[PDB]
Amino acid sequence: ALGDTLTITLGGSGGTAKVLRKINQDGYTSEYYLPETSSSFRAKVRHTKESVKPNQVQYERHNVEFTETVYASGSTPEFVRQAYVVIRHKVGDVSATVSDLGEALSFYLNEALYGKLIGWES
Amino acid sequence: ALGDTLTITLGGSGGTAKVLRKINQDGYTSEYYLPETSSSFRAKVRHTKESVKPNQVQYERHNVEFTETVYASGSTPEFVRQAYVVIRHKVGDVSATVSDLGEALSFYLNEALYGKLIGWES
Amino acid sequence: ALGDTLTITLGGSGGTAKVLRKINQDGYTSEYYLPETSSSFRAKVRHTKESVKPNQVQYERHNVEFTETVYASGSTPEFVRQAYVVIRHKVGDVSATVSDLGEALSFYLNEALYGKLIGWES
Amino acid sequence: ALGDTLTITLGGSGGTAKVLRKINQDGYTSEYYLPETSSSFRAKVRHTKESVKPNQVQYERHNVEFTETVYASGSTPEFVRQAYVVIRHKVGDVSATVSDLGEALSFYLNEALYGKLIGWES
Amino acid sequence: ALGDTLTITLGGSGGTAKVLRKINQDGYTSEYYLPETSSSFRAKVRHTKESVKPNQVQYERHNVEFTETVYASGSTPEFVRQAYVVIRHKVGDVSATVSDLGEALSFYLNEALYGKLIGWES
Amino acid sequence: ALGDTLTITLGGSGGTAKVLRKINQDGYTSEYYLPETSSSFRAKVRHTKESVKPNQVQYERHNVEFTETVYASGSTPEFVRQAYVVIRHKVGDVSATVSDLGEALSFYLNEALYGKLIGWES
Ligand SMILES: [Ca+2]
Ligand SMILES: [Ca+2]
Ligand SMILES: [Ca+2]
Ligand SMILES: [Ca+2]
Ligand SMILES: [Ca+2]
Ligand SMILES: [Ca+2]
Ligand SMILES: [Ca+2]
Ligand SMILES: [Ca+2]
Ligand SMILES: [Ca+2]
Repeated sequence: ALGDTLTITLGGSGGTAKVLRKINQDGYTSEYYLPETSSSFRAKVRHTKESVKPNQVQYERHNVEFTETVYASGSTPEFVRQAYVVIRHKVGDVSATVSDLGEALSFYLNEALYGKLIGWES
Repeated sequence: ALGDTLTITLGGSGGTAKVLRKINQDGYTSEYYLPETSSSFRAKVRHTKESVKPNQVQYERHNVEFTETVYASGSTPEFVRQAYVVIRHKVGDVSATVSDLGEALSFYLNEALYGKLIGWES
Repeated sequence: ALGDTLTITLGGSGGTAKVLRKINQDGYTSEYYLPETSSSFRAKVRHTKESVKPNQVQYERHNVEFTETVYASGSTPEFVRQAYVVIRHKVGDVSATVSDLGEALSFYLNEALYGKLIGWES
Repeated sequence: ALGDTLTITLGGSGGTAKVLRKINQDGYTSEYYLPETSSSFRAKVRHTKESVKPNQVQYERHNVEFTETVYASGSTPEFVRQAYVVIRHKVGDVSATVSDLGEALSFYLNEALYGKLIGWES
Repeated sequence: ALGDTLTITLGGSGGTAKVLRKINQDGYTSEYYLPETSSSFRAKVRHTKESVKPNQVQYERHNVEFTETVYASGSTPEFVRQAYVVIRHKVGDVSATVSDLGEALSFYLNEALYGKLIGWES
Repeated sequence: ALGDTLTITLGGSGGTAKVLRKINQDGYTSEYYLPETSSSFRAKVRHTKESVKPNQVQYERHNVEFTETVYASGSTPEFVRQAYVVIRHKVGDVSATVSDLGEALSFYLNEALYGKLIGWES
């Protein structure tokens, strides 16, 4: 129950806000979508357990995903851009400590690191 | 390159800083390590390319993850925490748009979003 | 979106108004309902997209459905009345032109023409 | 027996009227067609029963569809635009109600609705 | 289409307020959730139609269910506490009468009566 | 040990009073009855142990139901109305918090909630 719209601000805090709408909601998941003249945006949210095992620990998994598709033009076919995050932690763990992670990762990644990553600079 | 030491600031800005070190670099990927008495920190950065197929678009993938492990104490067994992201785009795509999408995804996620997401809100 | 309530004005403009309520949402579909002592109202909205084929044009379908149900009384058994529309167009098409075609189809249909169509003359 | 020409006013009551001509009349069915420099129009009208089998109500069907095609230009291949309505009701039913329903549906659909469906809102 | 949040006031009117959130609603049902340090709240709403058997009346079930669970602390293991209501009526009945019966049931229940029932006096 | 007469006020507070009479009580169960010219009223109360599972918590249930019957009149056959609630919790628990949960459930249901719930809203 995050809201009726999801706002995507391309270029970080730069600007160019996009406001997606629910399209679907099933199985603790959500669909967001919005089309434009030359492309479209899609947002996805999921939650899930892992299969129970006799004596190993039980975990829960979360992820969020963004996707953009650009329609074919000229002789160039159709292609998409994607970007998503995942979090995995044990059942019953402390919320604040797991929240420290993920947030640390988000603070880590910024424009320069994204540029370096694009350059295969491991 | 990307640096010899990586800093993880648990809790985002103004938090506690942990510094890792290079250990290995094989198979287009590199990993970082830091040991401690009660737990440890590890990081990996990897790049990969999907196989060529006679007629479809060719894509590149970037993945970055954080892992934290807690050693068993008393009755409590081993357990772990992770959090990672992936970026996927076509080989010839302009880098700036991919960077902008990644910056948007980074900006969206923050403490309130992580709390709600742990709350199983979809 | 589309609102929580859906209004049917039986008999076109200036007629009798019925107000259905949403009661479900699954599989990219929505359903509306209303109880009556002698009948019942349904309303359904469905969306669909065809899968990808090697070299073909990809299409999507939009459907809107109205149904009337009358409970069996005396000798007369159960029977229903129904009326629905469908829209189909390609993934990257321009919305405005499809909308204009839909407006044309809606404007062509009217009371006298329905009375003619029930007359079996092609 | 609708007439020797069928008129389609693109954009609803706005303007841009097209005039098709009958091409055929076979088996309770009719066709209309009109060629142009870069596109064509076509309309069809059909009526049918259903297969009978023991102790059920017997039903009727009226179908009307609009079809629009655009010829290949440059790299972009051919594609079509379609929009059609179907009416179903029982033999011997009262005509005025079957028209009041159906004309209510015609009144419901307009610019805003078609925009919503193209937006995938349900 | 109840709403985006549910309010539970423990101890009847004038008590402590608790706010639940959407997590899911697929099969005409709904489910709510909220976590706490030592407990969690869950609320679920269901609709169902009883099995059809020829030449007999048709009925409808509506169910509303509250659950509260407390996490184990030492020797004491998990244990749970729920209270739920059910309403059954025939299809096509009058809403007002069923509502009045339910209101009478609700008005009969109160502080003293729950104390008596938990006192086991038949 | 409730008493000799149970009062049902159809329509909640300020409604029409109906006084029932005790008829029987054998197995920790009690029921009340009243006949009428066109209907009939009945109430019941039950208590029971849940089955004992080796090395798990032990639970007990309190149940109460209202039933309303309308005799066949001409074409219309027999039909009935009901409304009942159930309480479950473990042995040795504190009665007052359980009363509080029942109080919350009872306070939630009222005019509007019943009106919307009978409309199949979920
Ligand atoms: Ca930028
Ligand atoms: Ca924090
Ligand atoms: Ca190496
Ligand atoms: Ca009319
Ligand atoms: Ca227009
Ligand atoms: Ca002919
Ligand atoms: Ca109290
Ligand atoms: Ca759903
Ligand atoms: Ca009332």
